[PDB]
Amino acid sequence: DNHVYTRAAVAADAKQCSKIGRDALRDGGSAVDAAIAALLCVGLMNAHSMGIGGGLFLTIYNSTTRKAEVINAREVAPRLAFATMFNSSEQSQKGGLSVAVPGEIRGYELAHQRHGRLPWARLFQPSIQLARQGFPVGKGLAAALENKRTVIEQQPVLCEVFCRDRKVLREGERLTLPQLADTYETLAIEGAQAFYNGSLTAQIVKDIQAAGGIVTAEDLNNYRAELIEHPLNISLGDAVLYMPSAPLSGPVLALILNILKGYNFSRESVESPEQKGLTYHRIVEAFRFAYAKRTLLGDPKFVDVTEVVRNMTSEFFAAQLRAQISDDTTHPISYYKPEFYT
Amino acid sequence: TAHLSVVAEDGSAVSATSTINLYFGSKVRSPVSGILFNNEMDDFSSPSITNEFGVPPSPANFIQPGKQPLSSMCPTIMVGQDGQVRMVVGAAGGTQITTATALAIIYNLWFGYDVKRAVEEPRLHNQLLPNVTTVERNIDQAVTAALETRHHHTQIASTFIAVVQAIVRTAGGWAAASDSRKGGEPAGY
Ligand SMILES: N[C@@H](CCC(=O)N[C@@H](CS)C(=O)NCC(=O)O)C(=O)O
Ligand SMILES: *[C@@H]1O[C@H](CO)[C@@H](O)[C@H](O)[C@H]1NC(C)=O
Ligand SMILES: *[C@@H]1O[C@H](CO)[C@@H](O)[C@H](O)[C@H]1NC(C)=O
Ligand SMILES: *[C@@H]1O[C@H](CO)[C@@H](O)[C@H](O)[C@H]1NC(C)=O
Ligand SMILES: *[C@@H]1O[C@H](CO)[C@@H](O)[C@H](O)[C@H]1NC(C)=O
Ligand SMILES: *[C@@H]1O[C@H](CO)[C@@H](O)[C@H](O)[C@H]1NC(C)=O
Ligand SMILES: [Cl-]
Ligand SMILES: [Cl-]
Ligand code: NA
Repeated sequence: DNHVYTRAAVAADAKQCSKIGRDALRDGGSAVDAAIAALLCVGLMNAHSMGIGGGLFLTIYNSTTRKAEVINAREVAPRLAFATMFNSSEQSQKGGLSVAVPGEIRGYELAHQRHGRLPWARLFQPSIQLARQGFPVGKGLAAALENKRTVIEQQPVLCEVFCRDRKVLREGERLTLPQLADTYETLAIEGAQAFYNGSLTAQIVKDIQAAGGIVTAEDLNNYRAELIEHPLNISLGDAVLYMPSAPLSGPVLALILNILKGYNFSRESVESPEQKGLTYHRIVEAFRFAYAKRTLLGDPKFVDVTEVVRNMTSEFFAAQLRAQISDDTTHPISYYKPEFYT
Repeated sequence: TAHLSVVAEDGSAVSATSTINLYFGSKVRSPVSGILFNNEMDDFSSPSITNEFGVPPSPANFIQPGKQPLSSMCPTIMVGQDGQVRMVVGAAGGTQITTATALAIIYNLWFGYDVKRAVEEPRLHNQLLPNVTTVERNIDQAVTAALETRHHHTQIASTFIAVVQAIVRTAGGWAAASDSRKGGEPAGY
């Protein structure tokens, strides 16, 4: 194919999951039903990347209302977490202590409640099948599996599904995920509540704590996905761009693009090496200015960022930064005024 | 992290980025449920841990009970003045997510590359600290030259920079692209 479609499209990082999203659309699902169905699949085929143990953000545009919204379903620190809980990168990267409270399923549930057209169980059906039947390991997972071969091969509970004859699966080899298949089935029939306050909850807590974690039933009971009715936007010519604000990187993206829009890039900007080189230099300098301000961002419910974010989405502020970009040189770090306090 | 982009027949759209953080997250798999648990606690700044030489921790992103860690994710939907979706785009890949999402938008919207080219086009990344411009292997080497004569210190990404999924409205309908760097493929009707 060339991947131009008349009516609808799903772009995922595994073919089988794009197809599962497409079939859901074909069966009368909204864009959300499709997204959820495809995401459930990606949690299987790209198990290294994402899944129901993690968290997500959805940016959603409704063509009827012409309104855009964001669903924040990112993990949160457990109630017993504290600033000085880790003393090495090792401690914050491996084991139960490194685990934040998963928001994935609550996020799916809120998105489905607001925009779903298919039954909840229907979104899980093809992934339940896929996880039992198995699938060839794709390019992405294969390379992840190789990158982490040591840690995986020496952890029996991971080797159980990710090894063949005690060696990580290679590209093309069959991966089955039978336990997840059952878990997905429970979720399909009992609903979101099975994870957060239901039949899966005690076992989740037990697994996390047995690995040294501090997530408790209360953490799960209290998790809430959040509807953000007014996401970040910027104006770009005749278009508006909707993206999430802090704690995500919409503000950084907005700043990068507002800086660069003052240069009026076009086809001509990459036509000759003289133009092309200047264009890419300007792009990198915009990255640098945008990342300088990034260090003041954090969860806006805990840190006051309204001013910082206002600056990062302001065109005038962007113009001020653009004017400090030198066409003939990059600069030392201090030149961009990174800030670590206010 | 994984990004997904969706446009339905009625013209509604979803841009979705989801993550367990590092490859296989915390490395804690439940033997009973099969759930792989995230290590998203690692996205917080810590006063004890020094990540990069000369880089102080960010107090705005310290751990508090109930707090969400800073993320590089930025799932994005661009909508035309007429209320029709023009672009659904996002990326996976650490701090490279934001710059790669910027690049794909720049490539399509301003340079005029079709969605597939916009996704496949070589990328580069700089995040101020560390103090280095990372370029993909097959970048136009005139770009490399233009950066180095301008005193950038460049280095070549040993693998690749980010993973972008995107959909763009065209005359023909919806053009879709999945990043060959990870091996995805789109689908539609
Ligand atoms: N948790 C981070 C993102 C973590 C992330 O993207 N990790 C890597 C793996 S270390 C990844 O997905 N890289 C792109 C890929 O190789 O798929 C955030 O929210 O900003
Ligand atoms: C790190 O040190 C602090 C302060 O001494 C302590 O409270 C905390 O338990 C330690 N964390 C780990 C994971 O060892
Ligand atoms: C758009 O809004 C309508 C009416 O407010 C709502 O019922 C529906 O869920 C939304 N449609 C889509 C496709 O998301
Ligand atoms: C952009 O966000 C601000 C605050 O909500 C406001 O100016 C406006 O409503 C938004 N623009 C669009 C097109 O939604
Ligand atoms: C926002 O930008 C203005 C200059 O445009 C600056 O004076 C002010 O300090 C900035 N505010 C913050 C919180 O950085
Ligand atoms: C950072 O990099 C640029 C060139 O790569 C250079 O001007 C500068 O000396 C470097 N160091 C600092 C501390 O900014
Ligand atoms: Cl499993
Ligand atoms: Cl991805
Ligand atoms: Na394509």
